[PDB]
Amino acid sequence: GKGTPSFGKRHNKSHTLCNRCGRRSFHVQKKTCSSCGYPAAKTRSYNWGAKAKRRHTTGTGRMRYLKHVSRRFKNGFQTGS
Amino acid sequence: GRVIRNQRKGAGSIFTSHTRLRQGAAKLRTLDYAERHGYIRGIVKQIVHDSGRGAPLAKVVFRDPYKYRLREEIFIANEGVHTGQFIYAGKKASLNVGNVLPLGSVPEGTIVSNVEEKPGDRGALARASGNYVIIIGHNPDENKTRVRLPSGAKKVISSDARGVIGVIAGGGRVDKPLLKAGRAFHKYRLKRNSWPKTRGVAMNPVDHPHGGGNHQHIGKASTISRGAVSGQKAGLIAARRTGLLR
Amino acid sequence: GKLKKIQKKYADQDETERLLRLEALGTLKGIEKQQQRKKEEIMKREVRE
RNA sequence: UUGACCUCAAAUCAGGUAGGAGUACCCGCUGAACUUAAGCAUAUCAAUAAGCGGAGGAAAAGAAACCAACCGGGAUUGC
RNA sequence: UGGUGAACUAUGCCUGAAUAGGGUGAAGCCAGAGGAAACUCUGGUGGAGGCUCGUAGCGGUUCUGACGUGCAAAUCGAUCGUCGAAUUUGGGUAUAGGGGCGAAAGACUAAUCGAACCAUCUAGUAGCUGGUUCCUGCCGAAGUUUCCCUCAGGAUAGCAG
RNA sequence: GAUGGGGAAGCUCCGUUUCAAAGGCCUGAUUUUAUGCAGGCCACCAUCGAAAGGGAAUCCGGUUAAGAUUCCGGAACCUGG
RNA sequence: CUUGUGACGGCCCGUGAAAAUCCACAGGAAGGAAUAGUUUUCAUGCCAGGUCGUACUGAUAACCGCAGCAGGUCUCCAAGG
RNA sequence: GUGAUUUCUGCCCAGUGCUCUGAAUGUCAAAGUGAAGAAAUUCAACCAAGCGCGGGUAAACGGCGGGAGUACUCUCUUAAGGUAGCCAAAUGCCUCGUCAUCUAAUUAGUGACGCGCAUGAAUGGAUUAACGAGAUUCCCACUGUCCCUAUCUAC
RNA sequence: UUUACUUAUUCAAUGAAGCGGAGCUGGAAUUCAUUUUCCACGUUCUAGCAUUCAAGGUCCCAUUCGGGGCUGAUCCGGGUU
RNA sequence: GUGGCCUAUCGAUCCUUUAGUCCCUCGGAAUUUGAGGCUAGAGGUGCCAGAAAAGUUACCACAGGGAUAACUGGCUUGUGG
Ligand SMILES: [Mg+2]
Ligand SMILES: [Mg+2]
Ligand SMILES: [Zn+2]
Repeated sequence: GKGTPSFGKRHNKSHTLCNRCGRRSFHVQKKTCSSCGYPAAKTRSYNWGAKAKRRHTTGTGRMRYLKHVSRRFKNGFQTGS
Repeated sequence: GRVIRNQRKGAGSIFTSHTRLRQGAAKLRTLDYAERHGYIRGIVKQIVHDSGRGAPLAKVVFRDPYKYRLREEIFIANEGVHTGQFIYAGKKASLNVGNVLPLGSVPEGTIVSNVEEKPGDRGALARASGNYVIIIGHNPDENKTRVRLPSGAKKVISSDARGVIGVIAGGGRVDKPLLKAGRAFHKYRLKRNSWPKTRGVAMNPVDHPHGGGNHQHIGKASTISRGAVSGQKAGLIAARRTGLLR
Repeated sequence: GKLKKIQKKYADQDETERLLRLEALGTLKGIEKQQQRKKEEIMKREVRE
């Protein structure tokens, strides 16, 4: 009974939500996220996972400060009014 | 081939010793000043059972000579020690059972136990139940003592090493048959995960050197060289002789 | 090379202990046999004479 | 006793700086096998892919412990 | 090559929990009797055992029953093994892929195991199988020679344009 | 599972009291006063880990379409000050 | 009958957690009364008790098995013959 | 490794392993030493462990023969020749072995026999109470398994 | 090949507490002139107790509430053993 | 008369080595060792136009094959009847 009766015993999560990415990939016993690598300082990325890099790279979010850097450069980082 | 069972034992994943119900390391009192210039008197408060150990332990209380407090040491109980007995530890201690005299100050034929190898490691030799060390001879110049060990070997150790006079309590245990796989289960359940033992000749050849074949047989000789490597040392390692002698 | 070994592990052996070990190993029997063979060689020459 | 020197510390001491992201191109380390040899082990793939460390608008290299053998040339880079 | 899994399951640890009613009647003890003494006998008491019949529970022997495009990628029915322990089990925790764990079947490691899964190298290689897209006109074969780890393949000569 | 350390080219690995100068505790004293200087005491030595282990203290009656040992009425208890 | 508990008895080469936390004792540091104090482990009296969860199912239809699947999934209460 | 108890575990160290505190130039690396050379280099001596020589070890892996004569004995051969036990056994080709028993009839069962293709002693041998969803044979009871089929209910 | 030496290196313990040398004070000791040495150098019927820079002695201070130094508890070398 | 009366009686590249020329080269210039070349032999591939090479799989896998076995059918009928 490795199929249907064994699927009834599944009610204990191995992963919960992660703090940096909100992914539900944070392993409870390992205390590590399997997608972004929290709590390591570097973010988990691999050159074989180029599509995953495309999924989580810069520009897939809000860019709350980086949207204005090109415009401030074009104006020359001016000050005043 | 796979990694065999005795090869897997050294990682210590499930092969660590079960130490939940143990009462502390049974060591001798440290050799500070009193034990090497005079003696010191302590008291046996209680004799208790140690989990996974065949011998009982003794809880001996001394006074700290430098601070107002009490020290509690765990000795291995000698056969004949009772609760409320005064235990004397030191160079000038009188020769009675339970006392912790150094080996330079006991005569020929003395039976001691919990013997230090070097002066100060707080007990190494003859600690299992019913075992003892006999003093075979002295050597004052180049101050050493010869001792007979429980294995029958004769060691030559320092005369400043200490030992508890008498034999370890709880002797004669292995004379009783266990009679039951349940009894062996409860015996090893508090020691470590090394039981039950599957024979390697009953395995598959991926799992052991002895495994495989259309009959259960070893194949080559079971005596293994000392220069063999891990994964090969399964059998009788470096056997000088085999068989039942008559 | 042999001397190094004897010093390393067999230094603390009383002669009585050593003799027992040698008998168990079977080294003693070999020494005796070698000597016996030497005696045999001399005996053969005498027989020819 | 007092005052130096040397060395080593402590401060939510005064002021600073490093980490992470990106990584097409750049500077290094580490490092395969599929494949080809009509098999295969040196070889090849390849001083490559994957992995790790570190920069900039370029980086690196760069003003000879050079090339030459000629009636000698003259930093580096690229075609 | 680099990562992800012990939510199933294997094993150890830590902390909890669960297990009707019967049968047999072990030590210890009490009374009576006998004996010269050792000690024996009889009647009770007591309630031992990896004992036994048998529920809940755990498992899965047979019908090679049902079903077999099923209720179900392993179930249903009857018959069964076991049922106070080497028992069953929750949660926490540890062991990760030539590695783990195994009362040992090459078993189990998320329906995947005589080496898991994911992505990349990778459009891996194939003397082997299958396919290969409009018309008309003209010419029109070979299965033979020699060499090859050659015998389902090539080179070379021949035949053809 | 950090730190002190020690490996590792490195991502990181070991170790958890270790070859560390590892800290805070009460009385106060002073009443330019702030909290130093009077003192004296103590050496564990991060932290995480149980909604079934340990653990301060609440019960009854009534009430809603849907909440209650939590609201209402009454009657208690514990902790800190 | 279910359950709680007490005093016992049997078993073991099995003798069947730890820490936070609270109390007591030994000790005698120090502070202390006579026109006055010393005591808040006695009684009464005063103030405050933050944050998050709290509905419902828990299974032949609320979970997992592609589903409103005869499967699987821990536990408490338990009337009469 | 073997697998409760009882009773035993015979012979063989030649081979393959394992192991010696033996004896010591046979094999004999790098470094080092010596000679020749102008030097690169060449040639020798010396030379650690391990091999090689000498022992031990079978509850280590394993092994346990022939030909004659009259159970016995002789001869050859080997490391030593199967001991105690057991058997057409789950191990026997021939084989449906031979004898007895069980039946009307038995390639099945059981008890014996043993030149046993190719049984055999911790590769464990023989025996064995109790136990077994283990394999096999016979007997009593019992029955639609069958002679030989018929009928009824629910879906 | 044997054999010193310790500071490199290595192992172990401790909250780095009693190391080494010399000296007292006793005992043995035979001294052949005066001491050569060697052992000691506060604890053993009893499941109590042992802590407040220590009492005492002594010397200062400015007496008072007390405070400090030496000794009690032998010197010397800072090599934790 | 350019081996055996005739028809069989044998071997590439790379590497090593020998003989000859004592000839050519070691590329800044020479001498001498050393090395590399040219011409002709030898060391050998017997699977003989010339890979350096043990098994097992009843746990097995892939690409194919009726070019190829284990059934029936078909031809034949030795053998059988
Ligand atoms: Mg186990
Ligand atoms: Mg085998
Ligand atoms: Zn994350």
